[PDB]
Amino acid sequence: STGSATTTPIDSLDDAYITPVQIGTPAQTLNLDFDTGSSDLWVFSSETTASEVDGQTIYTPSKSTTAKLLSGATWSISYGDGSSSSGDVYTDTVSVGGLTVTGQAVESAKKVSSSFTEDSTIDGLLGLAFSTLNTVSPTQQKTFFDNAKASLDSPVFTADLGYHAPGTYNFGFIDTTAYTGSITYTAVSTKQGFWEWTSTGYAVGSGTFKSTSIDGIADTGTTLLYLPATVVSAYWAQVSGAKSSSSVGGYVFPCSATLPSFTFGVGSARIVIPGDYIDFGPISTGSSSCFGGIQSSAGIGINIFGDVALKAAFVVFNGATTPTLGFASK
Repeated sequence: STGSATTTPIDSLDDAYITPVQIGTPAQTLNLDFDTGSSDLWVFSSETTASEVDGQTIYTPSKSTTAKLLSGATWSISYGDGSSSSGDVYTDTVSVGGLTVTGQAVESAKKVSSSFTEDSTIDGLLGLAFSTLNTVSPTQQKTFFDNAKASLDSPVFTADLGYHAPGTYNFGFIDTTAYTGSITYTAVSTKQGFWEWTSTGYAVGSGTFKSTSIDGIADTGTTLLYLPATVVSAYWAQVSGAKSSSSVGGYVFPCSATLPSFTFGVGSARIVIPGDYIDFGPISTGSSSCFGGIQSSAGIGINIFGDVALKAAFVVFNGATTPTLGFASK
């Protein structure tokens, strides 16, 4: 089997991407944030504290003839941005772009933190990291990909995120029309539960490539590119007036600037992030100070190849017995 679904930016800045997902019988369609940096499929629901729902579409298990309470199971998760959610668990039929999993754990939120409430466009998350990170207790549950894998034509999914435009998540096949050149594959460590790999270096604009190992994660659920302070300083030093602002919480730059590109290495291959991808607009409405899309990972404890990086590439998440990651230009 295969599946193919379009993923759409939630706003004009590509702060996140939503993909429609069918849950239950008859189908209830929710727009979920596909997140290769976590492993829980959770939704706003009829059980979510009413004051914490503000415009989201909810899953109502009592209206699904295939929903079953997973008795005794609970879940609770906290994300790198400080947000969180928790609740109980149902199993139900879940379909993405024509690909159907029966008996998928659907984690129903009883509580969500303010940032989820305040974002009316995201109805929940669909985790695509390794199932060892799933938070369901006392019986850990499998991700949608893990459950689908054996049925797929090939044990892969691909992320093709757009810049200020829709893109595609495919399951079970590689669309050879969706990228240019060849796909370069690189080793993955699953020891922390993430799609963790090592970039071979970087360049700033038309500058020379610096060969240096940068361990990090491929994370579709993080907006920006978070790299070591040395790398980030070298980038922003090429933008007149750019500076790190403690008050704002990162590098800012004059909105009048034209930003240089940023290149990262995948083996002997190179992915180029155009400068415009690195512009996240005014820090506050009407400001002439703009927020940078490349930020320091210092004090995160891990480097994160988030959407800024991933949307410059066609990315293969290869869930074969030994997982790997593939990157192509597009």
